Amino acid sequence: MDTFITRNFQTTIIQKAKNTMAEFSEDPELQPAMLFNICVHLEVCYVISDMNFLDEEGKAYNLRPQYEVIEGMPRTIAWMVQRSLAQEHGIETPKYLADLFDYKTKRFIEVGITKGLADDYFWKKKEKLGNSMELMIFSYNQDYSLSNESSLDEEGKGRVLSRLTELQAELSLKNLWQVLIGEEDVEKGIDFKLGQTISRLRDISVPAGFSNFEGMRSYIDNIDPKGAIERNLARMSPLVSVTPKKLTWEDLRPIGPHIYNHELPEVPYNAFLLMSDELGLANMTEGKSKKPKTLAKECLEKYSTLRDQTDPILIMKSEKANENFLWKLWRDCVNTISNEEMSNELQKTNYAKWATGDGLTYQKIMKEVAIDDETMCQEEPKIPNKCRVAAWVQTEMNLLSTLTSKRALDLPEIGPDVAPVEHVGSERRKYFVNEINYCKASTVMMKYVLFHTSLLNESNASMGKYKVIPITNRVVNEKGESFDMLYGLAVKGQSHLRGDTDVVTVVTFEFSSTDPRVDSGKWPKYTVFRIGSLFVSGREKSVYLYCRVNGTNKIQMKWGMEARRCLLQSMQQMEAIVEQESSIQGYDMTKACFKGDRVNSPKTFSIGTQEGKLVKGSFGKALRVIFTKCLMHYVFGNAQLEGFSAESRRLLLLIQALKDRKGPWVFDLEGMYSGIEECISNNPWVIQSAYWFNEWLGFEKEGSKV
Amino acid sequence: NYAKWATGDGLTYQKIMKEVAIDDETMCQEE
Amino acid sequence: KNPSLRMKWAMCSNFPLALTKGDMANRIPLEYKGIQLKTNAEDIGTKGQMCSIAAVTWWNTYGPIGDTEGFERVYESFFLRKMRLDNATWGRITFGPTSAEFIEMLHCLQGENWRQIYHPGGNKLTESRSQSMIVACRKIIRRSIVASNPLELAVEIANKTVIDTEPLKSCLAAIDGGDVACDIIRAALGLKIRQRQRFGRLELKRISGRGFKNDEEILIGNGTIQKIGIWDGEEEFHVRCGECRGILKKSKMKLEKLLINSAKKEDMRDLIILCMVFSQDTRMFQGVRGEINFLNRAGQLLSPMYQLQRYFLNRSNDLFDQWGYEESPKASELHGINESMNASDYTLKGVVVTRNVIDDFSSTETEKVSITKNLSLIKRTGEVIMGANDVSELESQAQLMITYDTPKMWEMGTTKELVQNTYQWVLKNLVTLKAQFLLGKEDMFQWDAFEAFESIIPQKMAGQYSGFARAVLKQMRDQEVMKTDQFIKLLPFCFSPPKLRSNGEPYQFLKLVLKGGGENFIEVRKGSPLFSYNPQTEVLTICGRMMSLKGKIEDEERNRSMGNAVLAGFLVSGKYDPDLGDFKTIEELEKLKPGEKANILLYQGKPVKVVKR
Amino acid sequence: MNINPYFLFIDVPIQAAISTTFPYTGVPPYSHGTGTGYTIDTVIRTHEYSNKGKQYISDVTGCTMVDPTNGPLPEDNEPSAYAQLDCVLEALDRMDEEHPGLFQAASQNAMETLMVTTVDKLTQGRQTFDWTVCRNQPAATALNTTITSFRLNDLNGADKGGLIPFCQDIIDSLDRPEMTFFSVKNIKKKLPAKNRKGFLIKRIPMKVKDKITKVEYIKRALSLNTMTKAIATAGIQIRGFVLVVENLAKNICENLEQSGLPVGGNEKKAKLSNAVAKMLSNCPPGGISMTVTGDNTKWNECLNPRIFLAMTERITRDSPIWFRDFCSIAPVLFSNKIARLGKGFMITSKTKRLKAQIPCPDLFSIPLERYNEETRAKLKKLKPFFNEEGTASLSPGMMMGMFNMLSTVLGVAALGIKNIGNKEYLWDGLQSSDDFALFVNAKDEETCMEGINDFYRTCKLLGINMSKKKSYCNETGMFEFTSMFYRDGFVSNFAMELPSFGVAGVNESADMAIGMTIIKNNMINNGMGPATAQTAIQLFIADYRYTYKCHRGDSKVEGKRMKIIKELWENTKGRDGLLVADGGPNIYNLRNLHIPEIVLKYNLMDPEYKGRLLHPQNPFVGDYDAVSGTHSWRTK
Amino acid sequence: KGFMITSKTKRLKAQIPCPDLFSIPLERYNEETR
Ligand SMILES: [Mg+2]
Ligand SMILES: [Mg+2]
Ligand SMILES: [Mg+2]
Repeated sequence: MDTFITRNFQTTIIQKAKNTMAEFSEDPELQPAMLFNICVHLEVCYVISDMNFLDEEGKAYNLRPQYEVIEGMPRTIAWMVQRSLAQEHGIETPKYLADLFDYKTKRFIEVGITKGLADDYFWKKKEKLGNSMELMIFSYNQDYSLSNESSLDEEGKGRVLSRLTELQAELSLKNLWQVLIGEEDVEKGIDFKLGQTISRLRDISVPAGFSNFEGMRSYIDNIDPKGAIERNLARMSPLVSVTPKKLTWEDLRPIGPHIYNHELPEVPYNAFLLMSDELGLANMTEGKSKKPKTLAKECLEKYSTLRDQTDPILIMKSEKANENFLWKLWRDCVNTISNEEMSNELQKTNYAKWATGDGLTYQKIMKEVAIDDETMCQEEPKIPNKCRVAAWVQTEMNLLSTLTSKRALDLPEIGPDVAPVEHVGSERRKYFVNEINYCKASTVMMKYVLFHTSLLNESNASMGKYKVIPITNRVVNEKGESFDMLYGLAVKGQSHLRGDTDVVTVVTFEFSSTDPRVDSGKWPKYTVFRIGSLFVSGREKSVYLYCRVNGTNKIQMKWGMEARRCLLQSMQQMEAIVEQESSIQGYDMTKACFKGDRVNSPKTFSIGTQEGKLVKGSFGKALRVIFTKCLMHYVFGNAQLEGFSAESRRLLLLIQALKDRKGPWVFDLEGMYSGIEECISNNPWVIQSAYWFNEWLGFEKEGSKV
Repeated sequence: NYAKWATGDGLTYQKIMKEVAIDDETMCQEE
Repeated sequence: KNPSLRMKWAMCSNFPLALTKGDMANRIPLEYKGIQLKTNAEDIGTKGQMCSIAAVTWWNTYGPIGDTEGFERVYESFFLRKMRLDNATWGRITFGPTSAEFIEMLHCLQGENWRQIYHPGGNKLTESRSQSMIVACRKIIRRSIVASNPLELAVEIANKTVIDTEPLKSCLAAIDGGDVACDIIRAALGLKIRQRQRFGRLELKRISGRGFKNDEEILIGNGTIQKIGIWDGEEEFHVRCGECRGILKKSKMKLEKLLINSAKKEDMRDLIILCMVFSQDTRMFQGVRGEINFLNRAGQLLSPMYQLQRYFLNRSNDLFDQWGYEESPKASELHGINESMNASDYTLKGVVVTRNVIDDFSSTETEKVSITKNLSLIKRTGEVIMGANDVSELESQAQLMITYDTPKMWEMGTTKELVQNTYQWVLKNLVTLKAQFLLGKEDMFQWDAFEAFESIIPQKMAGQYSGFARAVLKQMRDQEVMKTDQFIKLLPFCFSPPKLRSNGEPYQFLKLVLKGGGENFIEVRKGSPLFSYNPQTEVLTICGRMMSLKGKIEDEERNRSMGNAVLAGFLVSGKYDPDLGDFKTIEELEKLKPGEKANILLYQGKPVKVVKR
Repeated sequence: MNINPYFLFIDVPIQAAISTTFPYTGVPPYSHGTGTGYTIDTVIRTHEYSNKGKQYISDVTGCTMVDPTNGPLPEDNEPSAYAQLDCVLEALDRMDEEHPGLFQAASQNAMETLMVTTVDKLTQGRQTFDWTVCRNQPAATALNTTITSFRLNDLNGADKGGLIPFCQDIIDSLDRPEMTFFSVKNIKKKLPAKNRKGFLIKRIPMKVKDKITKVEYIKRALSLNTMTKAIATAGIQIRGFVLVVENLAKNICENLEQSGLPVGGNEKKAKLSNAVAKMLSNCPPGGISMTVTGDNTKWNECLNPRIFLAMTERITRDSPIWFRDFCSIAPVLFSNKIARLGKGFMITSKTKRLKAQIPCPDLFSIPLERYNEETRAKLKKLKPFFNEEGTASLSPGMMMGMFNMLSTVLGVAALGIKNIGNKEYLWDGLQSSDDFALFVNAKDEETCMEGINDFYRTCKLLGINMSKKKSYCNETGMFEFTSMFYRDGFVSNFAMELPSFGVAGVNESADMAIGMTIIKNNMINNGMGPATAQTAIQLFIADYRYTYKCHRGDSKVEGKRMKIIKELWENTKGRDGLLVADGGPNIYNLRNLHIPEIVLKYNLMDPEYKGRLLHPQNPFVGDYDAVSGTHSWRTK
Repeated sequence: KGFMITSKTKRLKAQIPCPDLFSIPLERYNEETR
């Protein structure tokens, strides 16, 4: 196809046809028949126009031709030339883009290539166009139909017919005559009519001041609107204004001051799993993958005292919780895990139905009965509580950014680096994983991801019963030892539906060494038992069991599984920082930022305050803080956090403009602040972010004066 | 279905196993 | 709506894959070594047989070997893409502010804030000898640059490098072509090279004038003071760059005349920019509005002239903008070029293209230059002609296999070729290594092979690994008989200075990790994907490349337990006594008081007991 | 020491520090604005911004219609839907002046593409409303159902293959006195139960011949349903015409330097840089150039379909009348649209522990005192526009993204005025439908603010409402456009759809290609960095090996297939040529993400392994680039 | 048989048998039964 097109047509015709076809077809190469038609049409047009010449007064021999070729050029310029000719010569502009313009009679010319016969395609073109432009019809077989006598003569006809004959013969003898398509099929559809309903609907879709659509059409087609915008702006009320104001540092006030109100409750912990208070029971292994039930069984065997504790020492109780139900559920989970069966089904399903609260679900009734029942009313929405800053969020940020002795990240390999960009990426990854491998946040993220993976895996055919899903992880220390860690056990409820959004109840019992009574305001959602004591390095630490009835769904399970993308998010943020640093220079600044070169010292960041004094740290500490921030943003994500993060960006950019001395201006600062502050109700991350923003804004204000 | 709720036959307390009833402190005898 | 989860569940099924019918479909065994590969089920109406993914694995492992002729013909586009990628040359990656063969690499070429220079290749095979020689010389220069006394390292590596089968010295002496790196190596080996001044890619041969470089403090566009040696006096040179040549007449901080011929557009641009930078024009000095702190691979700071050269090669528009313009005369031979190297009378100030052919200055001029310690070539007059700074930074793959028979270049491996070379060298010199070890001498740890090995040990843990290995070897030598396999395994790690903890004892380890982990680790007490040994068959499998160990092994180092050289300071005693407790972690072994006992698990099925000394 | 993350801003520019603040671009699992309450809120808001305009009763459907166009000018800074036709026409006329032949070229190109389009193209969209079942169904299913039901009604246009005959049938079906169709019903039929009664009631999706009247069909055709998995979906009767209207709008948009919606990847940064440089170069000597990062309030709720009908009329002025009529249909059908309000509300008895869902038709069947306060107010405001079928009338406003290209055209037309009253300022900008950046060059910041005020008022005149609570201004050289931060040449992204986790689920041969192509396109278009891309490759390889149980052959992993993979590892000499699915090593990196792994490893494959893998007679075989082999198997 | 205990808010009921009469705290009975 491309071979014949290349051979039988010169390069200019082929490229012009390709350009013409690419304007309306987005898959030019998938249909070469249209290319054949267009290139043949252009060749014919050149044949008509190339050889016929004219002169100044009347000589049909200077350089003036009597034909102007409007085809083969971009439609934007073709339309300009067509309109210019029509206006200059005092003739009407056809609604279609003509192929030629004849200067002897000053008439637009349409030329067609009929496979079947002329005088039939001629009348189809007449129907489509009408009396707007003359027609020249030439057929593959010797035949023609011209609407004028002074038009193309016999000499051009011979060349065009011979050009058609050669292509016809080649197509016949190269098996490509089956690919040919007539021009008619490209014009298919010009007889579009409007019925009686659509026309009437159109009549009542016109703006105010128009009776029917015909009046609107004529008004748009005939009225010159010059001066309308200024006419309407002159008579517009002055109260319609942006009211700009030059922003200053004194205009930037702390956001959400109510978080400093001590008459409010402090935000309680509400994440799915314990992050910094987690305690995992560790059992060395050889790295072989194990079934979750077997891992839990061996971990509980290693700690028999905790496993065999059959009496509850209640330390804390949630207001609406039943400690008996929770303890019996925990004992059922332990017994199920320790049994020799290969199934994680709970033995006491009837009891677990009520222990999890699944039996306390309202009963759907006929809408008619509810309509007659005057006591059935729509429930008021639950307004999120307004809480104040809690120190446990700061403590969580401090602890999760530290380095531990265990790493849960073991990623596969990639091909060797051959390009400098590949080496840049490899060095950046080396530094990132060196700083992030043993971060506590990494292990917490891996635990979350594995728990949600296990939760989703158990939703194939086990959504109608009660299962026990161990909370497990696999970690490795600097010495190469591998440990299986059991952080607790969760019982997964059962939704009779399978809609991907129906709530499934998960009761989680997580080990911890944290006394709930040290920070009472953090744990109102948890009921805590003291299940025993543990020895780690000769020190006895109390082991409590935090029990909580939470809920989720397949969508939330998938989101928690996807929580592993915090690693990629932190990698991208680090790359953005390093690329900003290297934009100032012309070379990569990864080593300079991290280790420091001879010319560049190791980059330092401001990481926090110690008694109101700024504290600096390395890029590794900043990386750990970035990773922890991403993980906490994901874990505590909700509508409030999404809104807060999307809205505080504008304030941050305004502060950046103030720092850069770009003279920022604002139109509604109080509106910005209200939009930001409407999201600070009870999300721990949002409240802590407001506190941190206020502190950093105070520091930026103090630094602006110096 | 309408007659079930119109006559009050649907507003009947549902029996549960004695174990959960014993464990539940909010289940008390009616005066 | 969950294809990933659905596929994960399906792969856990028994027979999820549809299997066709025929003789080949009937060549799959019903079950292989207890694994059911194809279902023996006759469907009622569909008659659809099923198989497990294990069936696909079995076919790939033991199935009939079908003909594989003409496969490359069918998938010719993919193989052309692979060939284009493999033959391409990579330039430099620049940060801050199109043929279909480039759109293929768009992911690796263009970033939001970075740009990678990429020269596509393909079927440039004829002159493989010179290309491979150039690549080898460039690699040798790069390796030797970062080492103290670069000249000695370069000469001792160039003598041990072979392209295909001919020694690099022969290639240099015979081909006579090459580039700056080839000339540097030629002079390093004592050969002769053509004499030309080098400024980056610019080759200059003076033909009239004189210069007397003087130290001065110049100001640049970005507003900094730089100490530069400026050249004064009217001088004229014949300049060349790739396929373009010209004549440059310059004076103090000014380019008077720059005649050139028509050539490759990129070559034209490089020649013209390098000519401006060499002219030391103040008009050029004022165009520097970024930061010039460019370094070299050695980590040192480029001299100001090369700083400007790199800056303006990266940012050419910053100079063509601040270079002015003029109108060239309408003479037929004479022309002018705009910023895009087109035909335009609106030409650059002092730059002019010409039709007449300028005779190439590369007349045979084989001389003997003197090379300094830092790879700087100097005439008999004492004027530096070329140096390491002028070597091109382009990187490519050689068309002929080059091998550098020296540990210094082992760093160019994949961290698995490096380990392979290190352990093969250890095995080859095993007898002499052990003989020297059994003398109270520890110089063996300083060998260049261990130098190369240390390049893949995590700098953070290299000292601890070395201390552990040295302690284990000392225990295996002095207080007890040695185990050959463990000695070989732990000898390379002994290089780095010991980093024993405050207690004075080494750090106990279970595995020793290397760069590019996941599978690149050495098990201290068990076989590893990188180092395994058969105690009975005397076979040392390094990366699956089994090598025999007959003779070197000893009769008495077979009955000895492997647990005598697994933890420093601990010696086996008793047996698997299940009273002390479970298999202790390394943390309790480190914390154990001297004279205490402990339990260890060498591998799956070999418990043992040890005692501290 | 107390760690404050925000202190990272003290050492890094905020543009670089907030890079990829959100690791996703899709709707989170919790920020779902779906339900009857949200739809009713949208209706109330849309009618609130147009309640000072004309109000009448539709003569076709009988609904209450509100026309804000050509209404009184706003007197405050609240969202305004009272666009003036004359101002829109003047803006479009100036746009045509600046770009001669652009309207005609776009009209001709769209018309020709329409003449070449086929009915099968109405299957590449998302879920679409189906009037036959009155439910959201995939585009292909809805198209087939409509074609069959039209055949039932003697409407044979889809068989011809062309889209124009199908659209002709679509608009002619609006005139049929009644429409017959095939409806799928869960018929509780008879079954011989095992019980004594022997009647096991059970359902089945049986197809039956249902019939509706002209008015019911017209209301169904103009209806848009609420989504649960854009909060509205349109039927098949509108997609055919919206396709051509959007094609025309895209033809216009791709030729405007201010349009920035089509752009994606490294050319979006190029667009931002070019705009900034162009505006800086044209600043008066000693003048000031400012940039407004702008947001539009109630963009969809304040744009009127009547204004878009006028836009299409003006653009297609010189086109043949048939194409003008074809183009007018989509805005005509959207100016008479009906909103379906969803499932309804839920009322419960706490004392009785009962619950029941009140459907949309029965919203007013109970006293409003039995709804909570907000819902009671919503229903009080909704009553005038409530049809007694569970639907509401939404004549004004654009529901959600349906005419994004045309809205971008209107915005760019607003940006093309450049001046008011021959004052001492000039404005330009970039438009991405509802997001925009404005640049103002003047002599001082005061005249720049005057120009910004004039632009705000002109936008109000055009029906566009700039957000004062979200837009702001600062000296040119730093701004944000479509979540992309620009600062002194450096460029960053606020959000990035990082690769999901798992495999495509086709087969181990195609999954590798799909994942590598995903990473490649992420680092091409979404601005993924080298380290991030390599980490993504590593994560994908981990997921691949986990899903297909194809860990390395030198690893220690137990399994049915791993047992044979280890034997293949032992037998093979060229282990670097084994595929990952065969336990071989992974050799993918940034440079070779576009090459199939079989082609990559061919030169390293063992002769026997490559013969067996590439066996043309293998019993397993029976976008992305892949090579057929034993790994290109099929699943039932 | 035993005694019937009930929860009104949860609308639950159960029959504590004779053996388990004292299994629950006596405060959960009424005055006469207690
Ligand atoms: Mg034509
Ligand atoms: Mg947008
Ligand atoms: Mg924006």
